[PDB]
Order: sequence, then C-alpha cells, then structure tokens
Amino acid sequence: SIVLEPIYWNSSNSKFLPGQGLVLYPQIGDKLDIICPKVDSKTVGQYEYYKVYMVDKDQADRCTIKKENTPLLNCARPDQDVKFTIKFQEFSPNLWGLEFQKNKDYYIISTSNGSLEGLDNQEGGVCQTRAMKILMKVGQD
Ligand SMILES: *[C@@H]1O[C@H](CO)[C@@H](O[C@@H]2O[C@H](CO)[C@@H](O[C@H]3O[C@H](CO)[C@@H](O)[C@H](O)[C@@H]3O)[C@H](O)[C@H]2NC(C)=O)[C@H](O)[C@H]1NC(C)=O
Repeated sequence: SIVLEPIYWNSSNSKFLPGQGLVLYPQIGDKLDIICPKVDSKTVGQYEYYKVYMVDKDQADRCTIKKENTPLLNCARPDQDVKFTIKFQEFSPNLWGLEFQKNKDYYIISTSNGSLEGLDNQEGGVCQTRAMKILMKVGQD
C-alpha cells in the first residue's frame, strides 16, 4: 500500500533520536528498506560495519543479542550496496522470511560498534551508545 522512507543504518543519521532511537508505524502491506553504510567517492566517512538483528523488547532494552539470533542485515561491504527490504507481510514465502501481525511491536538493533573488530560483538554497541535501534508499531499510530 506504501513504501516507507528508507532507513540509512549509519552513525550520522539523525532519525535515530538520542536515547530513544527511531520509532515507526508501518501498516500490513507496507515496505521499508534498511540501507547499509556505503562510502564511495561522493559520500565522505570511514568504513562502518554492522550486523543488524530483529529482536524482542527485552533484548532491545538491554542491547544484547543471543547467539541463536541471525542478522537480517550483515553490513560487511562498506564499499558497496547492501540493503534489506522489510515487507510487513502477514505470511512469509519461506523459512527465513519475516511475518508481522497488526497491533504488535517489533524491534531492530545492532550491538556492533561500527568497527571491523566489533562486528560480532553481542552486547552494547551503537544500540547502547547512539540509540541505533528501531521500534516498529505495526498496524498502529
Ligand atoms: C548515512 O545515512 C544518510 C541518511 O541519513 C545518508 O544520506 C543519504 O545518502 C543517500 C545515498 O547517497 C542520498 O541519496 C539521494 O541522493 C543520491 C545522489 O544524488 C540519489 O542518486 C538518490 O536517488 C537519492 O535521491 C540521500 O540524499 C542522503 N540523504 C541525506 C539526508 O543526506 C548517507 O549517505 C549515509 N552515509 C553513509 C556513509 O552510508
């Protein structure tokens, strides 16, 4: 029904409010792209690395990820195009697809710290220091 504005997942994006992060209200059927940091020749900045995960409320609050969690976005090519389209669909086409329900809250965070060495860190990171997290209040407002 509508393509929401894309979310650029990087430390210079102001949509992430201090402390609170980003809060959205997507509706079933909408789509949203999460775009990995990309540096080329007209985009100034240092390589930024992140693993982005869908997690539960508790994990978001504590900025932690369990080793059973699998990234929905693995930003490991700071020099290329890497993005993930979240489709707020009720039914997934496969085992790895996402499914959403109306009037349900979903969270996305990264406990990576932006550096190559902290890509796999499972606690803190930008979730904790820069509020780089997203709350999606599906089917609401
Ligand atoms: C970090 O996130 C920034 C967004 O908060 C992002 O800025 C946005 O970058 C995109 C990609 O370059 C720009 O895209 C637009 O401009 C290009 C060039 O003309 C067009 O081809 C596209 O179609 C599109 O219109 C956005 O304009 C820009 N938005 C803002 C607010 O500046 C940074 O690029 C990200 N930085 C890194 C290092 O990934």
